[PDB]
Formats: sequence, C-alpha cells, structure tokens
Amino acid sequence: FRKMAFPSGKVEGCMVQVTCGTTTLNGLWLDDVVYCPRHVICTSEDMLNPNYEDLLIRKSNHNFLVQAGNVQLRVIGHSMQNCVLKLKVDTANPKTPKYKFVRIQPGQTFSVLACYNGSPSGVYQCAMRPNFTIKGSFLNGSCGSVGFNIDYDCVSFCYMHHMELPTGVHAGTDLEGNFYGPFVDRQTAQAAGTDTTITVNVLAWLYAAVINGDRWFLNRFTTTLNDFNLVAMKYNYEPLTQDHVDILGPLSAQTGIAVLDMCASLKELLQNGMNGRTILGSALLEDEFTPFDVVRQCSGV
Amino acid sequence: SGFRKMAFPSGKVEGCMVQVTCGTTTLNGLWLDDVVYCPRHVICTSEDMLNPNYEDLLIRKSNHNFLVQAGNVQLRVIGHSMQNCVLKLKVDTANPKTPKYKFVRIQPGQTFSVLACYNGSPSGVYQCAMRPNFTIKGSFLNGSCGSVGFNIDYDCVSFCYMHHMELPTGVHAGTDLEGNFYGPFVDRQTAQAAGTDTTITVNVLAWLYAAVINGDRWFLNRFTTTLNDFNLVAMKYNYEPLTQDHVDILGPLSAQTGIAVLDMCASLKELLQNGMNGRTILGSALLEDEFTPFDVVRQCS
Ligand SMILES: *[C@@H](O)[C@H](C[C@@H]1CCNC1=O)NC(=O)[C@H](CC(C)C)NC(=O)OC[C@@H]1CCC(=O)N1Cc1ccc2c(c1)OC(F)(F)O2
Ligand SMILES: *[C@@H](O)[C@H](C[C@@H]1CCNC1=O)NC(=O)[C@H](CC(C)C)NC(=O)OC[C@@H]1CCC(=O)N1Cc1ccc2c(c1)OC(F)(F)O2
Repeated sequence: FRKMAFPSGKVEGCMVQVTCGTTTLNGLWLDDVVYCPRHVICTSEDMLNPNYEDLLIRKSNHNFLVQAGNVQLRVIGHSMQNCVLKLKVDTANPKTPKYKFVRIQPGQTFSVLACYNGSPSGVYQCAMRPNFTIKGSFLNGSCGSVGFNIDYDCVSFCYMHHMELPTGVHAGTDLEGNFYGPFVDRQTAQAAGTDTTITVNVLAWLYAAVINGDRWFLNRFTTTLNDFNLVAMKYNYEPLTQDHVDILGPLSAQTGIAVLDMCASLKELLQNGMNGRTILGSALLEDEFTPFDVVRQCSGV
Repeated sequence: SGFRKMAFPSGKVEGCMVQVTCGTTTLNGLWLDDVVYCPRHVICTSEDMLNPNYEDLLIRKSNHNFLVQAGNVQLRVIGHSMQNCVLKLKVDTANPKTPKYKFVRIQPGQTFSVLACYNGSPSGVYQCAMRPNFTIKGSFLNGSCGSVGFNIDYDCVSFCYMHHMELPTGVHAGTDLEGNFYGPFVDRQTAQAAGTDTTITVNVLAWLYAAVINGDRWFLNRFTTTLNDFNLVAMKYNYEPLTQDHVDILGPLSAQTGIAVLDMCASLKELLQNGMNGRTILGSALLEDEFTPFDVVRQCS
C-alpha cells in the first residue's frame, strides 16, 4: 500500500519561469494568464515588511520576464489578487487542461509538483495539516509550485507555494491568493498553531493495513464515538465526526470492521503504543491518507 | 526527518502509455518512436497463463490480432517480435510525444518512479526501490501489467522496469525494457517465491550521510573498518554486502561531509552491534533503506 501522487503531466505543461529583478520563481500558465506568488516583486530589503500595493503600482509589465522553456512570453498586463500576482500574456497555453481552483479543507490530500526555474523536479502527496501547514519538500526557488487533485480530466488546483517556517514545514495559498493558516508573505519568523493528527485519515490507513493482511492492532474491545473523541483530543488527535464515520463505511463494509471497533483499536494504540511493532512499515501512525485515497487505491481510478 | 519519497514528474511517460489487447486480455504498453513494448503474456488466455508456450502462441498470432490504442484511437500494428519476455509491436505511427530516452537495467537498491496505469490510462505515480531479492513493493491491481518504472536525468527518461506479476507475499516482479526479468522469476501463473529479503546497506549509509548533513551526528565514531570485515558482520544482521559500485556512489556524500565511506561503515556496524539505545536518527529509531545516495542529494541540495 503506497502513498501515490496524481500523474503530473497536465500540470507540467503549465509551469513557466517568472523573474522580476534578481528574484526568480515559478508560475502557472493557464490560457493567457500566469499566476505566481506576489513576493516575486520584492527585493531583499522589500521582503522584511512589504507594502505590496505600493510596490506593485511602481512596476511595469516589462519588469516581468516570463519564460516558457526557451520562449519568452510578453506580459501585456498585471494585477494582484490577495497574495497572487496575475500576469496577462499575449499567447494562450495550448496545453491548458480543464481546471478549477478550489480551497481544500484541513485533512484533505493533494499532489505537489515541485518545480525550480519553471522546470518540474518531483511529485509527491501531501495533506493540508489541521494547523494549515504542509509537510513538504521545498527548497530555494520552489515558490509558485502548485498542489492539485485530478478528477476525470479536470485539474483542481488547491495550493501555491510561498514559504518555509523555522520548524521546516511549509505554507502557502490557494489559487485565489489566500493563505492557508495565519501566515503572511513577509520575511519574518512565523510559528504555526499546535498541530493535531488527522484521525479519520489514521483510521483509513488502519483499514488499509488490514486489507493488506496486517491486524496485530485489532481488538475485541469497542467504544462510543464520544468516548473515543475524549481520548483522541487528549492525545492531540482531531475529533471524529459522524460524517467522518459515514465516509469510512466502505472501508468498514469491505473488511467487516465497524468504524467504532477500529476506533477502539486506535485508542489502544494511542494509550499503549506500538510496543516496537510496525504497521505497513511505519513505526508511526500515518495520517496523510484520506478514506478516498485508500479506496481509490483499492479500485483503480 | 523531513525526507519524502518523491517521484519524478510523470508527464514524459504519460505521453508514451497505450493499451494493448489480444482478445479480451488488455494490458498497458509503452509507445516510443514506432514501436510499442508490452509484456508478452498479453497473448495468453487464462489456460495459457497456467503454463504457456510463448513461441507457439506467438506463431499463431498475426499483426491484425493485436489491438493497440492510444486512448480510444487505434494504432495499426505492422510488425511483431518477441525479445525475452516482452513483445515489440511495430506500429505505423511514430509517437510524436517520444522523449529523449534510454533503456537501463538497474541494480538492487536503486529507486525509480512507477506510473501505475490501467487500460492505457495513468492512475498514479510513486517511488519504488528494487529490493535485494529483485522484487518491488508496489501498488498494482489487475490490468496494471505493462506499467513502467523510470528515472529522469535532465530531460532523458531512463526506462528500467515493466510490470508483469505479483508474488504470493504480495510483492511485485517484472523485467527491464529488453524483457529480462529482475530476479529468478518467470512469466507463468505458477506459485513462485522470492529470496528472503535483506536490508539495502548502501541506502542506509546514504541515510546516515543525510542525517549528518542535517546536523544529526551522534553516531559517528573515531574508527574505521575494512570493507570485507564490514560485509561479513553486516550479513549476520541480514544487511546486504556492499559492492565497489556502492562505495563509488557514496562518493559525493562522502565528499560533501568529509566522512570516508569506510568510517561511516564502522559507525553503521556499531549501530548494528550495539543498537540505537533509545536514540533516534533523523527523528526515527528505524534506519531507512529506500533512499539512494542520489535521492538524498536531490532532497538535501
Ligand atoms: C520561494 O520564494 C521561497 C521558498 C522557501 C525557500 C526555502 N524553502 C522554501 O519553502 N520563499 C521564501 O523564501 C519566503 C519569501 C517571503 C517573502 C514570504 N521566505 C521565507 O520562507 O523566509 C523564511 C521564513 C518566512 C516565514 C518564517 O518563519 N521564516 C523564517 C525562517 C527561519 C529559519 C528557518 C526557516 C524559516 O526555515 C528553515 F529553513 F527551517 O529555517
Ligand atoms: C498483469 O497482467 C497482472 C498483474 C497482477 C494482477 C494482480 N497484481 C499483479 O501484480 N499479472 C498477472 O496476473 C500475472 C500474469 C502471468 C502470466 C505471470 N500472473 C500472476 O501474477 O499470477 C499469480 C502469481 C504468479 C506468481 C505467483 O506466485 N503467483 C501466484 C499467487 C498466489 C497467491 C497470491 C499471489 C500470487 O499474490 C497474492 F495476492 F499475494 O496472493
């Protein structure tokens, strides 16, 4: 059972390089518009406390160099929507997929296409943490890399990358330019709120470990939803809602394990530990698979 | 901690996937220039899979018995031949999305990305390591055969794996793109068993180098060993012996850290013989063996 990213080709065809001054990062080119982080317009000194509206009015279209491979695209207009800069260019991207912009919920997963200088570098699956960070792999020059999900042939973009926090986690916006979380695109040290574990996802992953014939963790005990949630919250796990229980049905039916029976198993693991043993390889409980993720990977989408 | 299994962007390979059908048996093929490569067992009915005679099955076949499709568009077959366990179908159209490519045969311990495909359609991409027993731990469902594993160096796709089967323990086996199986497996629907697996020592050493790069270096000792002494001890812990090629591919990390490979070997030996003693490395009490030296450099630097 594998953490699996969406095929990235439809997104690769949209990545371009955007430069302003000595600053270079990635942009996303959809039809005749290039989307990128607005802090591209900032110098070193600008980044410590940037008045973006002020810095933006002092720029011309010709301050922005956009490159699709070897080809420069001419910027014929620019505007700003929250923390994203939109650069209108004179050519349409014929590789534009069917797409939508979505804001994802904490606990949901998406694929990241990490890019440098407009060139795709790697792809991997991430979850929006409850504290609205993401545990990504992003180096200098990764900004403007995007996160996405694919449904049929439609790409739903949900994340654009802007920053790293001192703990090594990452923060960014949706494609409307609104940050996930209480962060700001200024070069200052920013801490996140206390993170919590995505309980419905841990439960999905336990079911997966069962489906792959691993069940040392199961038990005869059982629990009410509320008593589970009391213990969950004590251990900085998110509460489990009835809709979460509903979502887990399919995995429940599949294995013949009632959701609340699996909650009892997870409660025992929280309280006792893994006593050295491991599940699907991991010394640690995994919380970045949604129920959909586990199912779709026992379906074949 | 802070390391992710990261796959290569899959777009260049997505542009090469097709489906190949013989009667009702459909699997995936790889379309490069005017040849489609696929597992030869596409020519087998279930009765043939039980104990197939491939050369006889192939002589009964003509070009017009092979249905090759890119999406729903038929690609006409104008020639067919068998190379080891792969079928080569000459087609009348050169794939306009053919990337720069080569066919490489990887060594155990090397990692690659798998683009899991069904009916010629990509479902997901993920990183795999070739185990020392020549199996991989994939996520492969019915209809996945002919999915390929690859690395991308610059813009050149090195195809190293094509999927053919599952083993009784639920791990996976297949061939290179010349059709030669990795490991002592054959494409027949008979129960086969993989060698007992071992830990990929070269990758563990890469992981220790990664830890040192990130400032986690308690396990470094003042000592060294010969390669032979290390190998004899390591085999007692179900670790793979190192090869000269392993020593060579650790060169860049050795140089980056100034820690000679054989000194790191001595550090590892001490971890094996004395244990971790309740310590963590990179956040874990488990040594990771599915990140190659290349993987470490790509995520550190
Ligand atoms: C893309 O332009 C780039 C992406 C970064 C670079 C390294 N990894 C990334 O993800 N963005 C930025 O550099 C971003 C630009 C601002 C104008 C928004 N700055 C940034 O991340 O600066 C440091 C960061 C801002 C928020 C915060 O708390 N810090 C301070 C900090 C201090 C020490 C750190 C650290 C961040 O990350 C660390 F590496 F772990 O150590
Ligand atoms: C692609 O055509 C397909 C891929 C399979 C489908 C399920 N997972 C896969 O990887 N290949 C085959 O079905 C393949 C075709 C033959 C011509 C090789 N056969 C196959 O995998 O047959 C079963 C397998 C062959 C070697 C072996 O020992 N077996 C028997 C077996 C028994 C019990 C199993 C098992 C395999 O896998 C298990 F799920 F773990 O349980």
